[PDB]
Amino acid sequence: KREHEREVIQKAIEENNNFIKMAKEKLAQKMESNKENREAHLAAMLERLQEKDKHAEEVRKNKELKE
Amino acid sequence: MREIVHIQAGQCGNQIGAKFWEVISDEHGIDPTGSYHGDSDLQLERINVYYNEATGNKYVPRAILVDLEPGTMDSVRSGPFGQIFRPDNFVFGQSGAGNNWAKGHYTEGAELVDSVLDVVRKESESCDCLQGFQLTHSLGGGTGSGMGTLLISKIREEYPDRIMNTFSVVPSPKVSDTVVEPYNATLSVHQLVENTDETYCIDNEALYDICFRTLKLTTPTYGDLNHLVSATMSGVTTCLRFPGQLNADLRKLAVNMVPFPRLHFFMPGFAPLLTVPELTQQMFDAKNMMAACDPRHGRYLTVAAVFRGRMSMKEVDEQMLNVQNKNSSYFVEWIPNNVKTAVCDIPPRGLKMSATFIGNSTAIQELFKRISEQFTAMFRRKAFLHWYTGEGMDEMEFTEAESNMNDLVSEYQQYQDATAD
Amino acid sequence: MRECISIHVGQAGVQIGNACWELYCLEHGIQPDGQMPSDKTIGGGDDSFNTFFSETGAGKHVPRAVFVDLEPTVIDEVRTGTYRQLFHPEQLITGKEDAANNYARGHYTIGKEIIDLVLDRIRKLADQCTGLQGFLVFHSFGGGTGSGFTSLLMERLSVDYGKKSKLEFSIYPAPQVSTAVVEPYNSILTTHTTLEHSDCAFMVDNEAIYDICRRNLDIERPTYTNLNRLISQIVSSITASLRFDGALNVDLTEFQTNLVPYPRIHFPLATYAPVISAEKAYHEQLSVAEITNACFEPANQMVKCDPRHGKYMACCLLYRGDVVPKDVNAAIATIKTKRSIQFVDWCPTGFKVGINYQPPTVVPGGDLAKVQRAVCMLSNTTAIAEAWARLDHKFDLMYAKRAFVHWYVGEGMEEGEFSEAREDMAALEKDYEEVGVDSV
Ligand SMILES: Nc1nc2c(ncn2[C@@H]2O[C@H](COP(=O)(O)OP(=O)(O)OP(=O)(O)O)[C@@H](O)[C@H]2O)c(=O)[nH]1
Ligand SMILES: Nc1nc2c(ncn2[C@@H]2O[C@H](COP(=O)(O)OP(=O)(O)OP(=O)(O)O)[C@@H](O)[C@H]2O)c(=O)[nH]1
Ligand SMILES: CCOc1ccc(-c2cn(C)nc2-c2cc(OC)c(OC)c(OC)c2)cc1
Ligand SMILES: [Ca+2]
Ligand SMILES: [Mg+2]
Ligand SMILES: [Mg+2]
Repeated sequence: KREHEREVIQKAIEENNNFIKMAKEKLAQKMESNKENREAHLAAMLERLQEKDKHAEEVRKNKELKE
Repeated sequence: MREIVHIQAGQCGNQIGAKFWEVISDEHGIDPTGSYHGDSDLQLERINVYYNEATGNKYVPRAILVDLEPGTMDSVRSGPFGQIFRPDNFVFGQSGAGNNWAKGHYTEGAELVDSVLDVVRKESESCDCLQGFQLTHSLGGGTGSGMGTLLISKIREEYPDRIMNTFSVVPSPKVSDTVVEPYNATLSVHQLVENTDETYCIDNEALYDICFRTLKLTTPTYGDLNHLVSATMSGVTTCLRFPGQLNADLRKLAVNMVPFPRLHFFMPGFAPLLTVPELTQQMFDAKNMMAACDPRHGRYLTVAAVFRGRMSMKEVDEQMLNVQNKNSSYFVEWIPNNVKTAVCDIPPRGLKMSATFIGNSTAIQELFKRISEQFTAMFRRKAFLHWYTGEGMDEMEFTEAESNMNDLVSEYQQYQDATAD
Repeated sequence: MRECISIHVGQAGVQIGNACWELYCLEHGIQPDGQMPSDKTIGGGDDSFNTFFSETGAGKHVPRAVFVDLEPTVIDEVRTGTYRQLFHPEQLITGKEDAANNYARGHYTIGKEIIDLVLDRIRKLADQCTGLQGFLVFHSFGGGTGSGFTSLLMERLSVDYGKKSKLEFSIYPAPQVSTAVVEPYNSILTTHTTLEHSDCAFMVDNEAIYDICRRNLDIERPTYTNLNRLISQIVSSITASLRFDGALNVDLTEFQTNLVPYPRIHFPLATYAPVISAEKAYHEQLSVAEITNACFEPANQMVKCDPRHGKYMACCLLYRGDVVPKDVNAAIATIKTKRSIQFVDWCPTGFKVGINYQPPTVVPGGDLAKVQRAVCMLSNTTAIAEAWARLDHKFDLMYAKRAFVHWYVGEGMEEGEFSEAREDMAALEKDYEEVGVDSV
């Protein structure tokens, strides 16, 4: 009975800790996956705006190189 | 969030912009020198949105006055509230655009754009918390149409997470009979669908028709059109400008009005051009739309309604519910609670009770279809292309702009035809 | 000890906190500057009101509470208003830019910039405590901060405080008061991401509080001030057990033993009475029998559902004022015969009773009449799943077309998080269905 008394309280700690662990990790997974996703969105937005500039350089050369 | 940075490009943008600044200065208790002569604390409480606080309690617009033609600088400065503007915020070019979008966007306007951006960067940096930008311009001209949609694009590179509003003035034969405005609008619309968060389609054909039919004027000036455009621009900013129990910023409006990121072209409305049930029926009536479309030819994805004046808020709640009940077919079933309503105590000057309407309706395709018809009339026989291909553009870019605007129409149709089950 | 730290998140929370803390001060005879004349132990004490108020050496009674909002307008009114002296400046926390009705901005984008500061400020209150019991979290389901930042906070508190109890007072959205188009999305998103981390959650349907103010207080178009002053009386009835001495006072954790049969089934239906105007209450004394019978009239519920077309797993009656056991017992006996109260076959059908003697107060120039007795019923009914149903349908109508989902994806969320949340809600609806079924 004494070894069972310790087996219960050790288990109580184990699962309390496990809940903190898998909460702590699941939250880290989300905040990293999010930051990757948000920057992926803003990088593609800026890459489409940087592609517009290169097109406006082809238009400004087709005026110069058609005279 | 609080501060908006205003930009007026071209002639139309500067005139409708000037009217906007006269009207909201009047409502906030501001005179052409820039002193608070009012009475209510409500006038000042969210003054920071559109004004900077210079020394000696001076209130100065956060506006950036731009055009490739001078003289527009003079008419704005000679006009009623010309004094109040900040002198370095004027950024004016030399030779003008001559109704050429390719000049405004790619060649001539591309030179001036950097010194415009400097005034933006100077104003934006001094904001406590910059929320976004608003552009007043036309899609028919050269500067506002072309250089405006470049500034949109360029401001998006340095402020990609800020809101980008536009009051885009859509062209019409009935008001202005230049032959290549259908080309300029369609080229602008190709930029607006990609680079703005919400665009108020202010339409000249709607403005002419309202001036003729409702307001009884036999042949109307640009002054008569802009009495409306100013009252509309006064209405949709009312919630940003004053307190109420709603907070109101550009993000929350944009979030709630824009179900899909391309479909952000609002159909404004105003009433009267009086009792609450009349007001309510007037603002949803097709005659009061500042875009040339019938709401009964599509469905409302989202609507925002702003009432101004002392009135029973219990009566307004009952009435807006009434029109949704009775006209249930003209709102989409798959977006619940998709019509919102704010009330401001302080009415506009002149009227005791006004009502302002903002609707993202699928019936806007009717406007884009009209511009597509006038465009495709010219383009399919290659008419007037030398103006543009001279300045360096490909024919490919006219096809892609034609295609992207027809996609926008097709998408507004997709969601009009969408059902719940 | 047995201290209780209150966190108010976003406008709704903040504004309900103003109501709640104003009311608590009137109940304990605390002045707006924080002084308590009746408190003789200067600097500290082991009294029942000390569960919600710490004391300074100067004698200021300071709420054990934090106010957070991602924009300053709403908290700034606390900072300049009547009770500005009551709070230390560091209990009032703001950013500059809000979450814009976006769970994504409240949980991630704007939220991650202030989360550490908030937990640091909660921690400073926790270290004043000799025997912390847990947290009360006040927020809206609808708002970006109320949904997003709350969820973030709840997750982080589970890390820092382990299994230490966390109760919610959630404001369920309704179109009568302000609503946004995307509130169903925020509601499902926060309800999913908080469900593991909340021990008990009292939902408050704004429509229910709206209808009550219209019907019972004769208020034509109720304001937030009207709704919050009613809400705070219900909040006070639940927390009264923690704040007052009492022979026949049952503690709120003891009711929770009965109210929560499984961990996910932690959503009690609050029902309060009497809500009555000064005009109608004149020469009209409402007995224990009358107010107890009103608890089963569903027009007095904090959440719109029909308990009569569901099944009970728990019934608790929290009386305050001039009440004694005898009358309560008579009143319950009356109800058992005349009313539609079916329990599940696995629960015992008793009603658990508590009584505080400290009679219920009202805010001066309020709409509620001062009454000699009052009662808040907390029941665990399967009917409350109807609130999840109405909200889940609205979610489904928009999500079918992906309406507005780009605002969330833009700020870093995936489509997976929507379906994950919605399937959790589908499970929760099925759990509330399964518990009602009879055994074999
Ligand atoms: N409603 C309204 N429309 C206007 C006004 N002024 C010009 N427009 C319209 O604007 C279109 C032409 O654009 P403008 O703004 O005049 O030209 P711009 O953008 O300055 O370009 P450039 O003149 O080439 O420098 C026409 O269709 C006009 O009907 C005005 O005050 N009100
Ligand atoms: N009962 C009650 N409900 C409120 C109050 N304020 C807001 N709400 C409700 O809360 C929801 C909106 O969320 P808010 O709490 O205002 O927003 P927030 O948490 O500040 O989030 P953001 O402003 O988006 O950062 C809507 O359902 C409103 O009806 C209040 O004082 N009382
Ligand atoms: C159909 C959905 O439309 C909505 C919902 C909400 C809002 C909104 C939310 N807040 C906090 N503020 C606004 C708001 C509302 C307005 O008109 C009713 C405004 O005037 C145009 C406004 O100014 C930008 C903000 C908006 C639309
Ligand atoms: Ca003491
Ligand atoms: Mg010009
Ligand atoms: Mg807020």
